[PDB]
Amino acid sequence: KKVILFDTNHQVSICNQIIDAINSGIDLGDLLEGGLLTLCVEHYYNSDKDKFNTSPIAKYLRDAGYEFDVIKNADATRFLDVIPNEPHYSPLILALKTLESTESQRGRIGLFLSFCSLFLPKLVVGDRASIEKALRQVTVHQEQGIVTYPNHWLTTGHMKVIFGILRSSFILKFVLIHQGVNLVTGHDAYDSIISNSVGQTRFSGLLIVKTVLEFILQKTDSGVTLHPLVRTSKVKNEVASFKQALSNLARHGEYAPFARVLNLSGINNLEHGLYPQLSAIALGVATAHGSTLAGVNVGEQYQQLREAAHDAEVKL
Amino acid sequence: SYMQQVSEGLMTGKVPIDQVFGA
Repeated sequence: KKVILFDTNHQVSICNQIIDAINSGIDLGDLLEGGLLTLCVEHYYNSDKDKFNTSPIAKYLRDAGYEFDVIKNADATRFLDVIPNEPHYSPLILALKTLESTESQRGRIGLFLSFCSLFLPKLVVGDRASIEKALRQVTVHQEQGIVTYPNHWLTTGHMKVIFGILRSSFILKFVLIHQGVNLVTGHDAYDSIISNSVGQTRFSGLLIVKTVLEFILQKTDSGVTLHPLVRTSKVKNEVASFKQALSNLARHGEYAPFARVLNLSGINNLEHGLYPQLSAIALGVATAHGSTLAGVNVGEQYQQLREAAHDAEVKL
Repeated sequence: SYMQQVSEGLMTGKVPIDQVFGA
């Protein structure tokens, strides 16, 4: 998986044109993520390739099989100048010369990346949810006065384009999430928007499983341990599979809360539907405290254990 | 709550799963 970075002495203009093509809905094909990575690199490392290659982001991406193939040009002022002559890029090129040049402005790259970041909290849910959420966030930050997005970015078509770009692109998601988490707390509005989005993205797609896990746990000053009902013979397989899925998730470390969004490996079975009995136990224990588990419906077959879990928690 | 920290730490790998599950 070869990622092409574009290297010129007109990086800002090239980048803004990559944003032009992306926003136009033009399919960049196998250059998409390469283009995206260039943007990120121009933004966070000011196109210093040596500073990037030694970064945790490049570290991780290389550790995940990505190979960086830099295309040095310069004198190239135009994204069109930079695409290989190779004929499987013919339609791309054909579309790109129909591109209007919005003269490169300052902060438009950060503008773009923050916009993208607003789609993250509900990305795994779907386009409707991700986009609705994005719009509500847009109005939030707008009325904060911290940032104003162009209104034509708010049409449903354009936001479907962006949603798509995030879906297809692993690198974009990873860079935005990594920087959301690790980038400090300076004086760049876009970094704080991205940070806020990533903060709202934590455990996206994994909150039900998380809370079920929370509620089959038992606080004892002898450490902390599993619920006794969890340790019956009927629930010997659910606990096995759950422990295994949880280990797989745990592999991903600090990226574990974002593992569903980034589509990380090992998450197949981290889906509460597969664990009815543990869900029953957790909902019981939850009820006994008043609060409840959102998104968890116990079918008849496990209603008994549900009360079995319920009453016993109230007698404690 | 507070245990929420336990579930999350189990999930991020900050808490060994063997502490809570064992063997």
